[PDB]
This record gives sequence, C-alpha cells and structure tokens, in this order.
Amino acid sequence: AGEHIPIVPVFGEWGFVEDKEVYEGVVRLTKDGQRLRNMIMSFNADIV
Amino acid sequence: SAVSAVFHNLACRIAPDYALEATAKIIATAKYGKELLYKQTAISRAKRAPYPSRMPTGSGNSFPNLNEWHYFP
Repeated sequence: AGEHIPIVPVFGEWGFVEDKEVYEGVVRLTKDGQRLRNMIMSFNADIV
Repeated sequence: SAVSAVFHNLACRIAPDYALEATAKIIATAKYGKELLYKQTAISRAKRAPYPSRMPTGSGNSFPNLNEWHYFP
C-alpha cells in the first residue's frame, strides 16, 4: 500500500565509514571493561 | 632414576658400619638424590584443593544452575 518504504529505522549513534552504515549503541565499549572486571573477580573467588 | 640416587646414600649408611662418617660430597649428593626422586611426587601433589560445601557459580554463567556444591568440583 505504501509508495514509500514503510520501514523507517531509528538509529542511535550513527554515521558512515565510506558507503556503509555504521552504528553503535551505548553497550559496545562496556563489553571490554565488563568481561575484564569478571575475570579478576572470578580468579579471586578461587583464592577465597 | 632411583638406581642412581640410592648409591650416594648407601655410601653414607655403610660409613657407620666401617666406623667413620661420610664426607661432604657424599652426604650432599645423597640428599640431592633423595630430592630428585621426590620432584615428580611434589609436583603431582602440588595441585589445588577441591572446593568446600559453600561455593556458588554466580549468575555470570549460563543459567543460575545449581550452587553450593560439596567437594565434587
């Protein structure tokens, strides 16, 4: 029924590399710190 | 390995029988041969204890699962 695309995506932080959509949320960089925090935590659990 | 340990200490044990005391080279190497045969035993027995009756797996693993295992893990 649409003569234009009925799918309009909302983006967070957004831009282009060159001729390619690139986007990221707020959780991208937290994957680095969170897994690291758990590694140190889980090792010291064994000592206890 | 154990054949080449014992004869240094054997030289120590026969010294009282012969009414003397073994020299410094014999007694030290005898202790070294005693240690050598125990190096493999020491490393095998150098392994961390099994966990006590209180020990969770947390919630960071997939599913909460069971928690507080005995000496099983």
